[PDB]
Amino acid sequence: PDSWDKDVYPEPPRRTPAPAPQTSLPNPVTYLTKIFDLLVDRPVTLAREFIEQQHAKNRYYYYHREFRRVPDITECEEKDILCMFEAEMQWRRDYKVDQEIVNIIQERLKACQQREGESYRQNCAKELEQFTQVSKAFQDRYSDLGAHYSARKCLAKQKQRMLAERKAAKEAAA
Amino acid sequence: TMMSGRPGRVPLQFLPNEARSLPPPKLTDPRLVYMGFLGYCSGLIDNAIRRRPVVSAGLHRQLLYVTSFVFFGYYLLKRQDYMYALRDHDMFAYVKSHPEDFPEKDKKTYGEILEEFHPVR
Ligand SMILES: CCCCCCCCCCCCCCCCCC(=O)OC[C@H](COP(=O)([O-])OCC(O)COP(=O)([O-])OC[C@@H](COC(=O)CCCCCCCCCCCCCCCCC)OC(=O)CCCCCCCCCCCCCCCCC)OC(=O)CCCCCCCCCCCCCCCCC
Ligand SMILES: CCCCCCCCCCCCCCCCC[C@@H](O)O[C@H](CO[C@H](O)CCCCCCCCCCCCCCC)COP(=O)(O)OCC[N+](C)(C)C
Repeated sequence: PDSWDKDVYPEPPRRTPAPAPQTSLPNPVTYLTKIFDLLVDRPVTLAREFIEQQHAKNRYYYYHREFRRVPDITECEEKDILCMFEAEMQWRRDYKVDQEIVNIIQERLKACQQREGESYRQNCAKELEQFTQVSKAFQDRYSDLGAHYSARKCLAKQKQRMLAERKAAKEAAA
Repeated sequence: TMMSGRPGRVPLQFLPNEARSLPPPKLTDPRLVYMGFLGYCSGLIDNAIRRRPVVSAGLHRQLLYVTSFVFFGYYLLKRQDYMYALRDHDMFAYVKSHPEDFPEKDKKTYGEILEEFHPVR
């Protein structure tokens, strides 16, 4: 369906086997499917067609709000309240977007497990690696900030991580 | 005594002539409204103590209460604004005259400032 993006929400092509009956007995599943299509599918389709015809007469639109980039806390001077406010708001919006990215990856993982069914341990290894990488990055970003998290705390954590990496690299090179 | 003995202060002067250059409080000041409310409450308490009908009796007396409270509140607000303006003026003059005591500090960005991180776990 065109409601979502197939790249963002992939689905492998669906291979449905063709029916190959081997008995003369009638198929109750087929008979009940035909009855269901006759009694339910056609009325709901007619109702939806009427509703969608009504909708097309009053077609109006809504837009996606766009936010421009602003200087971040690394550029903000010390105790410059306006720049700090702008940077904190931008950081919070980026945090929300990252949370939604993690949610998308988790939805991919769940859908792939359910789809593969009995062979999930092997066929879902591709989506498990992406989730592992995304979770690692998200944890390194916002792992232990606390309830009163802020862009300053995230920046201090990043500085600590960078200093630790530099120390490890220097020790290795020594 | 901080501003007592300030140079050029005339004793027993509620409002000096230098206060005339400041914006007078508007008559719709919330502080003036609160002073009028205090006057009305005083009138109501007077009626209650004297056992008159609290809201009806002594309308002229209640009006006099409100008017007196508004008058005194207006003059008190003028004096308060003058005193605060004088304090700010003196503070700014002293800061300007003592730069070695109030030096501007170079501003370093958070990309340069190193802050210790304390994890919450
Ligand atoms: C209105 C809200 C006010 C909020 C608080 C603001 C500050 C206080 C208000 C100013 C003072 C008011 C008068 C005090 C004495 C009242 C005596 C009395 O009976 O009064 C009944 C009186 C009518 O009764 P009446 O038929 O004339 O005579 C009946 C006898 O007085 C009947 O006499 P009785 O012999 O039967 O007396 C027996 C009674 C006598 O009891 C009393 O007299 C109680 C009242 C006096 C106690 C102290 C009052 C507060 C003084 C300041 C203290 C701080 C206040 C803030 C505290 C905050 C934290 C609690 O004793 C007891 O019940 C003893 C047991 C209870 C004792 C323990 C409780 C004590 C509470 C103390 C704190 C109360 C705070 C709120 C008080 C509100 C009073 C209305 O009603 C009023 O006074 C109503 C209030 C005024 C309304 C004005 C309306 C104007 C037109 C509409 C304006 C609309 C807004 C404006 C803008 C335009 C819009 C279109
Ligand atoms: C030129 C011809 C026209 C002249 C016009 C008159 C000029 C002024 C004349 C004043 C009347 C004559 C003198 C009468 C006594 C004077 C008392 C007062 O006016 O003097 C002022 C004093 O003003 C009053 O003290 C202010 C009264 C404020 C009342 C409220 C206080 C704040 C309470 C906080 C809660 C308020 C709740 C609301 C209350 C209504 C300044 O006196 P000052 O020589 O400098 O005092 C030195 C001592 N100090 C420094 C320690 C104080």
